[PDB]
Amino acid sequence: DEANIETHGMVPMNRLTDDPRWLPAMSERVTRMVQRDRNHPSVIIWSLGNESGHGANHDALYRWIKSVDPSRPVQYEGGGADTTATDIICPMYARVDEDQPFPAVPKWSIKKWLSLPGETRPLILCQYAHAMGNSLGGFAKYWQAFRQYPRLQGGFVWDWVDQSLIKYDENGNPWSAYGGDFGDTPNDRQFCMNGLVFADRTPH
Amino acid sequence: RRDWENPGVTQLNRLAAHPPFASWRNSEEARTDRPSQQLRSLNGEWRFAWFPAPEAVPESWLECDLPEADTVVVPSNWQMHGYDAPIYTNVTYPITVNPPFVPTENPTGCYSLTFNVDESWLQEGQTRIIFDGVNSAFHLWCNGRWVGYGQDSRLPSEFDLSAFLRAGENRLAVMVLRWSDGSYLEDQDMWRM
Amino acid sequence: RRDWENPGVTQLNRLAAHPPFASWRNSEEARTDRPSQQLRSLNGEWRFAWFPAPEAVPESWLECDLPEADTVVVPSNWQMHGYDAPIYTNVTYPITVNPPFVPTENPTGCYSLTFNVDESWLQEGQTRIIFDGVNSAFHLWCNGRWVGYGQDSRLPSEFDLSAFLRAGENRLAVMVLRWSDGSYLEDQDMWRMSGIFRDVSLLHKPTTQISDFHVATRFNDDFSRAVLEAEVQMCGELRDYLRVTVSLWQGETQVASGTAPFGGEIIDERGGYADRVTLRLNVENPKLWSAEIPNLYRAVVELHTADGTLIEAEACDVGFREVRIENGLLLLNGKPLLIRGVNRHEHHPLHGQVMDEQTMVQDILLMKQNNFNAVRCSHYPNHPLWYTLCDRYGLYVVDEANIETHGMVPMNRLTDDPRWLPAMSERVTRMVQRDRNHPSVIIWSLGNESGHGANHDALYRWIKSVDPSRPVQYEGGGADTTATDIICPMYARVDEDQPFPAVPKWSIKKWLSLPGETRPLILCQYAHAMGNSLGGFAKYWQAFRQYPRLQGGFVWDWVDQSLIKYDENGNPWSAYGGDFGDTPNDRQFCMNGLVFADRTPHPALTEAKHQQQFFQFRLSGQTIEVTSEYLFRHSDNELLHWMVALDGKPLASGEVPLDVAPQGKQLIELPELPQPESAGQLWLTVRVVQPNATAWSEAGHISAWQQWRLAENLSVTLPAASHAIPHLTTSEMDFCIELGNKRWQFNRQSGFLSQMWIGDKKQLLTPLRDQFTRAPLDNDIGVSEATRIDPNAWVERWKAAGHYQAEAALLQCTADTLADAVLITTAHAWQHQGKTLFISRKTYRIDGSGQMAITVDVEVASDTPHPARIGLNCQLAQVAERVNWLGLGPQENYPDRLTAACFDRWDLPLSDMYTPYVFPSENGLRCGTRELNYGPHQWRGDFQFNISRYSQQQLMETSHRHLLHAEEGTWLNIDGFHMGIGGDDSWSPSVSAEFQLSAGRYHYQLVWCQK
Ligand SMILES: O=[N+]([O-])c1ccc(O[C@@H]2O[C@H](CO)[C@H](O)[C@H](O)[C@H]2O)cc1
Ligand SMILES: O=[N+]([O-])c1ccc(O[C@@H]2O[C@H](CO)[C@H](O)[C@H](O)[C@H]2O)cc1
Ligand SMILES: [Mg+2]
Ligand SMILES: [Mg+2]
Ligand SMILES: [Mg+2]
Ligand SMILES: [Mg+2]
Ligand SMILES: [Mg+2]
Ligand SMILES: [Mg+2]
Ligand SMILES: [Mg+2]
Ligand code: NA
Ligand code: NA
Ligand code: NA
Ligand code: NA
Ligand code: NA
Ligand code: NA
Repeated sequence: DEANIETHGMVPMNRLTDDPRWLPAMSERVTRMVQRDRNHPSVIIWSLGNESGHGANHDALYRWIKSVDPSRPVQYEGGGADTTATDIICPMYARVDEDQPFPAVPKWSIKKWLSLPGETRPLILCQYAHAMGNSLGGFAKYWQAFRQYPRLQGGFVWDWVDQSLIKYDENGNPWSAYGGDFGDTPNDRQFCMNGLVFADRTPH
Repeated sequence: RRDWENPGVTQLNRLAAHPPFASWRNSEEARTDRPSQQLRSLNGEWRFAWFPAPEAVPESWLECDLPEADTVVVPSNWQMHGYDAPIYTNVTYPITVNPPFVPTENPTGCYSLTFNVDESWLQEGQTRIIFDGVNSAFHLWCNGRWVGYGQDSRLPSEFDLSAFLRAGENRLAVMVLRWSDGSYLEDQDMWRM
Repeated sequence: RRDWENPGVTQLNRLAAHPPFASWRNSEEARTDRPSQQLRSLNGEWRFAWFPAPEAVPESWLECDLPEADTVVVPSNWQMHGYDAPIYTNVTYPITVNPPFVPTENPTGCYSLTFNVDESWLQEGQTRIIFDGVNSAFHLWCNGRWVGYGQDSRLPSEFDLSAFLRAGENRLAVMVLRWSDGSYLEDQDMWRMSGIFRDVSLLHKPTTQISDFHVATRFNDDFSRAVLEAEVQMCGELRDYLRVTVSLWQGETQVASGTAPFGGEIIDERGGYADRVTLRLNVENPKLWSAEIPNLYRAVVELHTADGTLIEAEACDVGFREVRIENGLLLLNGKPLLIRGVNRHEHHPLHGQVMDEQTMVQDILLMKQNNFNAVRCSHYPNHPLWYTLCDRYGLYVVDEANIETHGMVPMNRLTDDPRWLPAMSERVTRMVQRDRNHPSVIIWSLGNESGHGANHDALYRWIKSVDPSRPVQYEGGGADTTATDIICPMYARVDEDQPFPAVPKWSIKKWLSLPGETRPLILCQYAHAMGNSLGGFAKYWQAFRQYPRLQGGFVWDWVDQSLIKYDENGNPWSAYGGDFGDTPNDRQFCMNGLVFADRTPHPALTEAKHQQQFFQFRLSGQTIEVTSEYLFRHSDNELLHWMVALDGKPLASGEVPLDVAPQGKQLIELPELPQPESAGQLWLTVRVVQPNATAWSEAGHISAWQQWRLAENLSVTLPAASHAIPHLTTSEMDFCIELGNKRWQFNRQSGFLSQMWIGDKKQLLTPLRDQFTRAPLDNDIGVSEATRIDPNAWVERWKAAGHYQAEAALLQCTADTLADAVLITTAHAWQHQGKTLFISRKTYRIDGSGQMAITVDVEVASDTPHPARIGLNCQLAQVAERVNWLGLGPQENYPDRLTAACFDRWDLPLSDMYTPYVFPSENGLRCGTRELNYGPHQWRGDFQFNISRYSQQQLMETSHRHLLHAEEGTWLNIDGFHMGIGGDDSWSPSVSAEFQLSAGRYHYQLVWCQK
């Protein structure tokens, strides 16, 4: 269960999440979620949101949850996937064997990440294998690694369903539309369709 | 007050959050998760008018239905009814980055509902309204009197309407802003509705 | 909007918090910290009107001066101007508890000021107004237009007035609410006041400006190298020609300097902060800051163009020091601290909560002179200057967020509520943003007495995350929760556990070792100095020096919060709770300081100075071993003085230079000394004197002392046979003894000495009778009240047992003549409700020498509460100018608070023998006395005594010192034994067993003669 906090388009990404003036608004997004959903057994992990860098507001909120509900781990991927605001190493799109050493927030091979000096946490990717169009090449490589390494405990594929929307042609027939098809601009075109299933639930 | 351009105000008069309630008055119903007579749905046909900015909404709407409004189903996203375009942007925000401000042309959906309340609900106890999801911020009035305000498009906003309703017909008016300072915290890679 | 009843709205239009700015436009003025033309004070004469509620405020006020207004000085608390009464309540809130609402009747102070603003300030840049302190919430208008709103009475609120001002005459209007939802977080034990009580200023900044800066100092392992890192942020248009230079000065020498354009390193996938830059300066062999030697450098941050044109400069004092907790010990510069601290409220008896530099400096000097090295800001961020003074004079500071919700039930009702997390967060975050560059701040605190809630844990982590350089502490919830890096209890005792449910207060020695515990322990409050108190203070210091992890504490507290009131005649007097018609109130609980409100010391201050001494001593033969407890300096401004005296008469003395390294020792051999000429006890006294004046002490200051008994030669010299033999005259009602021109009369029905004459002059106004009670101290009363008796308090146990009502019943009174003397023998019982409480058996032996030897043997029933004292008392007919005694002194001392007193011959004016505690009680005792002289009388023995113009009866019946009146004559209380005074707290019996009069049978003897 994940708080409704994402500030991906800020530069740098944690510009708001490291600003105390934004701690109140973020706090309500985390606290009101926990107060509503904490009795559901299906929720096993709380998340602080997504792609909002790593700011001190995150560490404050991670601790609040750990204090009010010790029954479930807290994870959060921003700022490099292994910061002080996460009980689980939870990268997005880290590869199985190939490192991608970006500055500041490298995305290590998952096998290598588990054993970096001093690391001991489990690793479960928050997002992996981007199912956009004809894709999922290399899927089996993740599963072979998850079964061989105890601490590689899986992941969440990106993602379930295409976000295509229906439009109708001049003859009234329906067709699947993506970014820019409503006159929207700027737009990110077909990047809104990354699912294992089509928007009507037919499988890819 | 332009509360939708102030991250220090994310709500006004909102009740505390809590787990799902239904206020059953029979324990067997609560055991079996049967419908509760104390939890009524207001889903269905509502009145709706679109405006390009909150400054364009006429004061008359607070007190009476706008003849120009249409009748539409709620819950809904107004883009899906054709009133304006949904936007698909991944990382770049759909509005200029200048927190906590938003565009002055800020699509405003004016929703209203005339509905009945039995006196039995008003003679004793508390009657609250629950909006499970309103995107992205809104003000609420009941029988022309302002009730409160809320942000966070993905959690319920609840308000005590006990002192605002009367037996019989009542009218709610909800002014929904497309953009607000809460939009700075809602930059997920998905259609912006 | 009623924003003052909505914790979700703590401000509107307020600018971000930041460290102290002055917008200098000359770098040298920034380097020297001189007044800046761009920072103006708006302090002075303002207009003011009081209203009973914001609804009563006229709209005309926004536009123009209300004719009914008065002209008053600002800063001020409007209660100190007599507009409404200040309220003294300790825990119970001063308003009904119904968060987040406040009373409809809510005193509103309407302040306004008409002032000029230069066009130069408006033609370019930003002009903001800064309110350093507004209690408790306020709205601001400028030229009739609304600007904004603010809460948190203890941090500055700032607003941009650029668009609201016009060149020339402008008018500000500030509507201040006494009560607001902020009040729920401001329930500290102090007077509840309101108003614009800190400075109001105008700051002009350029549009392109320094908006924040953080300075850090990290070191290598032996502190021989440091890196100064300064992160600087800007606001305004970024341009490639912009630059920041940070330069570091040691006095007039430039130590280091670095310049860079804006553009920080990559932070995450979206890049870095193009509006910030970090300068790193290397510093070799830095001079380190500590409270022992507060070495400071000056950091100057200049915002300028590449061509060299200055835009503005900001600056701060920098102290190179590292604070860290390692292996269970709080270290400063790698050495473990011993905190000799005190909590200090911001209080002035005439100005209320308004602070001025002179009072601050006075407090600092008294602190340092009394061997304090640290201060806790109980319980809110202080006026800005305080930190400047602590940085420069050298005091370690605990900076504490303004959050206290003591009166909630349970105490964490709001702090465990997420809806109050935002309001609490602003009180912590804005304090850190303001004060993080001050070196004197070594520990952050999350507030006080607010239980332990999840909001604390969230804020504890926030601080740890933004400022790893300082530990975080917090006492609520049991003192050792997950929101504290230090075990920091209040009033936990040294050896005695107080196992309260849920939040027990363990003995501090035991607390350190509880299963799994490893943190250091520093009491955030200990030894409650209310009234005649500080009993047992030495017990804490012996434990702090023996246990490495016991690192000291902050005494409760510095200064009494009494306020001045004026009588019919216009003369001033010290007032406490209830004296302004405030009710409910907590009476004298607002006076708990080591000093009176006017800064005169209470006798307890000396005890604190001695136990907090930085030099310890031992003696072995002719050798004195001096050990230094300084961590960083050698004793380069100290010499040792020593003196050997017999019964007060100096026989030998000298001086020796002290050269002791920090934590080192120096052995000093005393010279062999000649045998003494007469009988008696020889005493050695040593004192550490600082020959040179310092920034906080005068030349000659005594910083430490210690005494020891050396040889004693007992007197075996047979007196010398009296010239005459006293005569006994027996009558039905009296036994009279005559010797020379002296006569003594013992009444046969009372069994006491009723009169004594020297010639024809009577010496007594009241007979000499045993006394087993004392006018109750604040510690004996505790929280007991007539209206709500605490049967466990000492005074109630004594009352209930009949100690104050028991009357002497005669058992025996006989007289015998011996070869050279007359002997009177008496026996009395004191009873109550048929119970014998005490039996006093005495002999009075009057000899040819005119001396009267009194032997007293008392029995005290085992089941009665142990008595306050076992002594005699009388009202002497005459009054004399001085009191001279051979015993401990010179100041007041009690059995459990006498370590600072020295055995010597003392001589003071009679009034110095009375301690004017605001709430009167037993006072002025001196213990360990072998001889007392007053007028022609001399008493010899081994006793404790007090002497003054006030009876114990009067003291006990009088609740304010200004209402005491000198009785005829002089009341003398001479005790064989006196109970300790206690003080670990002032609400539960705190006199340690070893200071209770529980022996059952007591003996003492005195000789009364004439001199
Ligand atoms: O190439 N880029 O610059 C780039 C930048 C950001 C990207 O963000 C990625 O986009 C994905 C698109 O479906 C998902 O939203 C994912 O959560 C996000 O990390 C992906 C690529
Ligand atoms: O006896 N009580 O019920 C009682 C309750 C609360 C008490 O609080 C104590 O009061 C002191 C008085 O100066 C200080 O304010 C101290 O911070 C507080 O703990 C003290 C006694
Ligand atoms: Mg595009
Ligand atoms: Mg808002
Ligand atoms: Mg009707
Ligand atoms: Mg994203
Ligand atoms: Mg408020
Ligand atoms: Mg308190
Ligand atoms: Mg009272
Ligand atoms: Na595995
Ligand atoms: Na996508
Ligand atoms: Na110690
Ligand atoms: Na007090
Ligand atoms: Na010296
Ligand atoms: Na008294």
